[PDB]
Amino acid sequence: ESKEGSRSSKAKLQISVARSERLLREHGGCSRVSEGAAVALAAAIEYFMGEVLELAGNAARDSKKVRISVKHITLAIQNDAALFAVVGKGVFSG
Amino acid sequence: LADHVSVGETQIPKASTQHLLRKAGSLSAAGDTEVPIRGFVHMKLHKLVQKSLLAMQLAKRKTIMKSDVKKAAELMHLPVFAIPTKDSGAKGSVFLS
Amino acid sequence: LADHVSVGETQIPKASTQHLLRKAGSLSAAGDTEVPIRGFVHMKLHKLVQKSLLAMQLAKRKTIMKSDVKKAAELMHLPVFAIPTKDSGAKGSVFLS
Amino acid sequence: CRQKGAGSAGTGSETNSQEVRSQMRSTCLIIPKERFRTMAKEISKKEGHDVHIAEAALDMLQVIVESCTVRLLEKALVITYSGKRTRVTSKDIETAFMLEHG
Amino acid sequence: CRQKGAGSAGTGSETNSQEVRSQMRSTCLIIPKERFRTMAKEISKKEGHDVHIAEAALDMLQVIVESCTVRLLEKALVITYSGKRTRVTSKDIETAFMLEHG
Amino acid sequence: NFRLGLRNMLAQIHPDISVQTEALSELSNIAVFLGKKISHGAVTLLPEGTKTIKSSAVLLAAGDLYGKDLGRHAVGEMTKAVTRYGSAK
DNA sequence: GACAGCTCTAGCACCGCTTAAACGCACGTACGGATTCTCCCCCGCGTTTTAACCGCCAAGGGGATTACTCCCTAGTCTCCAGGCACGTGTCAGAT
DNA sequence: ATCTGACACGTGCCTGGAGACTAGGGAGTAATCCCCTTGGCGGTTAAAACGCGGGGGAGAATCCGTACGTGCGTTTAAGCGGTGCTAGAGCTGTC
Repeated sequence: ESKEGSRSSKAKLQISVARSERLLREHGGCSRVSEGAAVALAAAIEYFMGEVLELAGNAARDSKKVRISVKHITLAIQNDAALFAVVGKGVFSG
Repeated sequence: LADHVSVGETQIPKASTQHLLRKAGSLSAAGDTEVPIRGFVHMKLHKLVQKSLLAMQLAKRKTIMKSDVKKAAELMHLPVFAIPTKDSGAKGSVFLS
Repeated sequence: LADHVSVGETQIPKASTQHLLRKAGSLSAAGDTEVPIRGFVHMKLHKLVQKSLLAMQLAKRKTIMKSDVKKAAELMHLPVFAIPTKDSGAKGSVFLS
Repeated sequence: CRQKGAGSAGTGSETNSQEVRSQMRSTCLIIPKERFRTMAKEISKKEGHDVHIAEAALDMLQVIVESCTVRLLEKALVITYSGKRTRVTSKDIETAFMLEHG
Repeated sequence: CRQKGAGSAGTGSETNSQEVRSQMRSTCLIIPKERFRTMAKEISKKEGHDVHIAEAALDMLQVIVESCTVRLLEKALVITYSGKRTRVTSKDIETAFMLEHG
Repeated sequence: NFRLGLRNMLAQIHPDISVQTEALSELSNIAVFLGKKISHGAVTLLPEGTKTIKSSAVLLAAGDLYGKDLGRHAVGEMTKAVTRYGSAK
């Protein structure tokens, strides 16, 4: 019961809950999606992209550059053994 | 790989085959390495086009768009984070040569 | 693999690790082969149980049945065709020892 | 191998060269059930106490494990023969596992 | 590499040792765009005659091929280094392909 | 896509660091594919009897995909976000 | 969803020109193959300890099953403002 | 030092995003039946671990032919760029 803001502002999340619910509901997995699953999915994406952005920013700062590029995002992934296992099968742009 | 190359078709140039080994960190390359390299690039493009063409046939189109390749990429259970938008080609992009 | 085996917990007997090699067709096995083989099975069992526990926990049960492991098996994109039934292990089966 | 019914190829301190020929003719699992049940309950006990394991779930857990373990050891044998060697060493299995996860 | 405004980071002719460090710093693809389009239309001619290929589709097709080829060769380098050799041969690449598909 | 959400996170963490436009599109495609893997994991872990996805389904799906230290810290952040949302409805 | 028709973004082609780049060739040096020798450790066989597995037993813990109750979420209507495209300044970074 | 053109910024808006009943279904809870799981005990006894000569595989050292790094020049074609054309995507409106 707080009408001053959106779903992301109510949960204090920067990832939009409405877009994360659209991914979950329109994935063709199930007929019904609860309200709590939408907030939980947005928080899971938000925490670990904060992990990637923290490692990419430190990698970019160590390279004396103020703009995060593709190579800085790539170099941050294999520098963390736990992060690399999630997206090891992904194509990191050549 | 071994016999996926056929005489009569355009193939990857020999110096481009050696540059693939340099990006993998290989310090020395054999002279017979150009044959499995040319086969594997030819095999992966044959696999990618074949999946993408039947994605085009079902949608009743005649041009392979970026959505048909993307659906062909996820059909092999291979996630692709390189999605070329209209802003591609800017500076040091991953889609350039 | 190398450090997935720990003292204090039960592991595969030494002779059964050599039997796993002979099923693969190896003729000669080194003396320090038991440690990686014990590590891989203990890793694969730890992977399978961890997926199976959460499937059981979410269904509010307390016993890991055949449906929980089946959801655990194909969650790792591994198709399994040896699904046991009530007639399993009859004369010579894929489930006997 | 030690259970009832059938599935055993050959016994009696059978030699190593004959063991490869015999093991391709059998169909039973080669890890004991009691040691596998003790192993399976021990992994669960570290994370959740008082977990019962079904008998049908035990058989299908063991079938997946050996099929992944034998598949790794077949890949380890290829690297051993690629190095012009006939003896599988510790480094060959580590290389075989590294080539698919890493 | 030959595309305008690309981060090639290579300066003309280089030695083999300097080519490894230069290629680890660049981000551009290393197959020319014209010959990749020629190959892309040629294979599609065997199934569907007169099929146009979009420029956006060509970039995504080339990126997938580059990442899959480099991943195979990094795996092919491991087999070469496991055999106490420093020269990647044709057998090493075919072994690396066979260890994942076959 | 998650372009604006991921840009606002970078301002909170590193106030003096910007992001390439091409890098932002790749980070957005990570977010979509991370959403797909968790949601597909949550559908798999559901029993055959149940048909809806609750918060407990996404919590256990994140634990399976994310190993060791990341998985334990995931559940703490997800639960704290749900309880904050459950009191400010 | 198939079909028809109008609109217009974009893919093909080509010519000029450039020019970075690929191919070929001669020189030379490092390296994998061949050979011999030696070490050491693993297969083969005998013995002994030990634990996996039969049958068969029993108690009982929790999986199915059914019935009741009620939490909430797809659906429909209404309202609104926030992110996205278009266009433009200007400074981060390559040279 | 000097571009430059890609990113940050300002504007229009309309379609995404949020708020308020509704009710019907699916989730949760509780009692009850009994199926299947744990524990184990006598005995087996086949398999597992242990120990001891003995030979074959791996490692080390030496030698060398030949296949690959490497300058150098010649040769071929990839790409800017601009142009123009038009095949064909996108969207609308039935039925």
